[PDB]
Amino acid sequence: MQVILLDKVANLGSLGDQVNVKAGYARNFLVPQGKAVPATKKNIEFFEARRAELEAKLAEVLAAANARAEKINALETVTIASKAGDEGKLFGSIGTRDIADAVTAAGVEVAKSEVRLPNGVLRTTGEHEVSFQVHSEVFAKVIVNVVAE
Amino acid sequence: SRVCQVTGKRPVTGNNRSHALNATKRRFLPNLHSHRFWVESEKRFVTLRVSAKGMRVIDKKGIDTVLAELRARGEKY
Amino acid sequence: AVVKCKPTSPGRRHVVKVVNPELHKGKPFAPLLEKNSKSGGRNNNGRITTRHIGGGHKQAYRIVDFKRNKDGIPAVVERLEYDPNRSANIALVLYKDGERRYILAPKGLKAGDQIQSGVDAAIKPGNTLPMRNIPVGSTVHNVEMKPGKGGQLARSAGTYVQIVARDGAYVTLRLRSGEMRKVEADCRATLGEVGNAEHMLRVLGKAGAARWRGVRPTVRGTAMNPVDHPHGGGEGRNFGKHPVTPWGVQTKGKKTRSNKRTDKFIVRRRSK
Amino acid sequence: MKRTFQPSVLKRNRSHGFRARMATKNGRQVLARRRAKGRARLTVSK
RNA sequence: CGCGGGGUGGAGCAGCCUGGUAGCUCGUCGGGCUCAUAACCCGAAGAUCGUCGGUUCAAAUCCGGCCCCCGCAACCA
RNA sequence: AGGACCGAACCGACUAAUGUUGAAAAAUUAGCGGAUGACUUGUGGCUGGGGGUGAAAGGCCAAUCAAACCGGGAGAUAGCU
RNA sequence: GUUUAUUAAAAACACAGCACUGUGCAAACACGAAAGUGGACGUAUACGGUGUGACGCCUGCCCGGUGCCGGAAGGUUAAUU
RNA sequence: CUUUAAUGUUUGAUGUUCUAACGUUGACCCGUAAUCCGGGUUGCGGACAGUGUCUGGUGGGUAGUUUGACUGGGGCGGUCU
Repeated sequence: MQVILLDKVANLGSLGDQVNVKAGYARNFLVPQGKAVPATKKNIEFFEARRAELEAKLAEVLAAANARAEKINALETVTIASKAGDEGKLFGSIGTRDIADAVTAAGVEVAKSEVRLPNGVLRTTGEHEVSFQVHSEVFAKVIVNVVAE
Repeated sequence: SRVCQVTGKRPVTGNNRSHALNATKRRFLPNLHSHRFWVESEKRFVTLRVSAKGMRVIDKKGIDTVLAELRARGEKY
Repeated sequence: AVVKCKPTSPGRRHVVKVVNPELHKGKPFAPLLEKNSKSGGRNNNGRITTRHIGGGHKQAYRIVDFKRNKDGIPAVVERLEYDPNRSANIALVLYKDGERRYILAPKGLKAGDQIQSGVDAAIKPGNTLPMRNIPVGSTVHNVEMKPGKGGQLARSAGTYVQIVARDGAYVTLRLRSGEMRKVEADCRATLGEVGNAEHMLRVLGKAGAARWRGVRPTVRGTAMNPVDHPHGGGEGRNFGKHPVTPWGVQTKGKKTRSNKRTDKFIVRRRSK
Repeated sequence: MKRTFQPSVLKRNRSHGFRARMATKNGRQVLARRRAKGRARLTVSK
């Protein structure tokens, strides 16, 4: 494995890689977010020539994970439109896995697919506590507010 | 499949001769990580079958050329 | 109900059958009944692979529900039936949200009672609820492996897998064999046990009955040959080792998991 | 004691056909080897 | 299959480490005691110290084989 | 009523007399047992040789089974006849 | 009930019950390169496999060795740095 | 030098932990009024089951081979200079 690694959160703390690696952070985290550069070792000297022009542009393309860590561990009051079955509960023949899913036909794509639940979420309209991925390595409580849909 | 989509491969001929010194066939295989990669201008995942050491080829060449040859072929379901 | 026989024929002397109050003539219409393609042990490759299963009278029995997840509305009942492969009774159930199915009986169900699927309101019995709100001292049936699947464990006449912790992101439950598993706390299950707990008074006593329930008779290993049981064949019934399975392992032991994904939830095991 | 051969040619035709057999490699190798030999039939099944 | 601690008169112990020195309790035999049996006490024989060899002026003890308990090797590109 | 019984057609074959270079690669006559049941069974379908399949005898795979067949390796090899 | 078709029809084999164990379901298990499908759409009162064989009375002593289950204080140990 | 904390620094191990790889006979819409298949979303396990390479334990379940002459024929026995 020989790549040019380009991220500035979670565990990476370089804006280049010029030698080989025992760990593929490429095709793992950085290629799911369009924020890596490829290498043949034919071009690493060249990359470091190109970097003086490039890096101030490139620094924002490697800001996609930064975004997520920054804007969600902040204190937040998340407004969610949610729906209630006929027993008045948001859980009649719904349960946990439909009370979240809604992006099925309309919207754009979203960065989420798992959250361990140490509490019950999305219970009824009002405030409730929701313990979540403030970043994809870092678990901490956000506040939710549920409104009618 | 053991055929990677960035290099041609075969499971090769393979014997012991290393714990009884008598050459009896056991055969050798690749791994075949049936492995997803991402396409950002389509906001989706597409899948390329790589083997062990064959992933290391994709890393050293560039994913993008391989990823473009599947687009050049069309995705089919 | 059960019907137990006295000595009044050979082959009748001890035999027991489960009957019901609400009876029906023949096969019932097709909106509740569907060709289940039953194969008596035979697979997609043309071979009997499940051994000493099958034979006897044909089956085509309904698929039933085990998902049980409901909008909380009352229901009517039409007739109560016993199943030919499940060991419990199954109601024909007509929920007032217009639904029509067969459903497995919980701790209670009747012709004027509902099932919930609510998170904090299905807290009563016989109503399907997430496992957070069920005690460390309360039985449970309907236990589903991941949230929304519907139960796979404790689905038989009087069977339960009772909760022994509920604290943290998992629920800890004890198994009717000696094993202990975690199940995530947001999976749905139901307070109590399955109906027809009285099944255990079915003693049987006619061998043709397991033949038509699609279970074939199985033979002594010492009358098998050594490829089907290695402690077998020869003259005058051999002993001087213990009995054996033909999978290259014993029969009084050797733990086995071919696919090992079953062990990822199992945090403790059966002992001897 | 009991009949040791059945008369029904149905079970012969769908065992040993042409079309159903060409599709598979090893049945195609029948049709090849028989044809090259020079026989007035390749299937004995119509 | 190697390195070290342990392996007691017919039975069970004390002694045990550069070590020799056989001593206590039972069964036995003489004595003592009880009206007598009894256990219990004194004395005496028994000593193959797991079994074989080796080192040492001296081996139960230290050293090497083996069988048995325990600590370690339980594995090698 | 009955995996009760006696019993045809329908299915089987414990015994007995015979057959034994036969009428017939177990059948006959006659006693005999299942026949409302784990029975009898037509059509269509399916697994191919140390592999199936077996209420198990190490049974059954084209009146054959304790090991079905052919085209090639092949002039297999035989301290051998 | 089943029984070596065309030798045994039984004193062998089967069964409910009884003990033992694997298996928590995408099951153990079977077969197939594996996807896969049967098991079962049933799910430990269920399913595989073991010895024993409805029913009344029962099964005393004990793991030397054999395979297997499980637990713990902890020394090292392939592979590898 | 040794042990060794703080900690700079490369690599091996660990505890607790996440979803972001990977799985998904979890679930909902969608191609598609296709039980396939795939992606989207979202539930759940998870850097693990998995599988290759290596390698240690177990294992005739399975397959290819191997298992004396001499000798008053001689099994076994005894003997082989």
